[PDB]
Amino acid sequence: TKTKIMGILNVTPDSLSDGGKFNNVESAVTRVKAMMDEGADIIDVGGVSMITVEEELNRVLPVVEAIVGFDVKISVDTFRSEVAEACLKLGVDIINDQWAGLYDHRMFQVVAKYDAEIVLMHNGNGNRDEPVVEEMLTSLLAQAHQAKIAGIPSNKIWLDPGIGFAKTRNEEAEVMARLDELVATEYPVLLATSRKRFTKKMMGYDTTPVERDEVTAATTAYGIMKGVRAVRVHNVELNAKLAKGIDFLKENE
Repeated sequence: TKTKIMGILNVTPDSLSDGGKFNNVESAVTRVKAMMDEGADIIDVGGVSMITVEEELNRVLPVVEAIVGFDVKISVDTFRSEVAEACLKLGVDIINDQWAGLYDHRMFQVVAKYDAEIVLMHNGNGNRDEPVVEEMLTSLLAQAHQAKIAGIPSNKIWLDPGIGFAKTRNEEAEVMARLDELVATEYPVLLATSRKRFTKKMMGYDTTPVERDEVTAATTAYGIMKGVRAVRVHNVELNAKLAKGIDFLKENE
């Protein structure tokens, strides 16, 4: 099958966001249409990183209602089931839980209640009593089973290694060197390395976030060869074209 291209749609300016016309619904719809033309299969709406549930809904719901009708899957970054359920009622397809359901266990029964997909990202404060790869697998496998208990199929339970979260630069290199072990879980893996600090370490020289798109595409091609089923990137066009060629060559084997 095809490697899914998840485009990043930030409603607020961050350090990896490039050109800034943010928090405009008409501009977001124009950007979503541009991402679809560049080859994006999924639109990932940025979310909270201690506001209330009503405040978090006020952040995402204007953009969600305007883009949910398009021919592209909508993914919302939220880890609280009250926010996810209101988004799922509007027709969003994916809930990107950056806590893998550890913050709100009701997330699993809510996502299954709407026959949707969920992304489980490895996160934490950086502390662990075991090596990072074994601790990441142990955490994600347990949370992936919780969604499985709730009734979500395995092909709809996405696993994100969480590059840039709860890991040192050396620990991220250990995870990126052993992506086959996470793909071996038979859950679809979502690689998220776009313009993060790990891609800056791939450069021998200091760089800006935009200057890291080519090495981000390198992680995409490297990830697809390792068996990942989707990538979360800023540059949709560069990765989608590169993913299309790698998908052709990998299935050719």
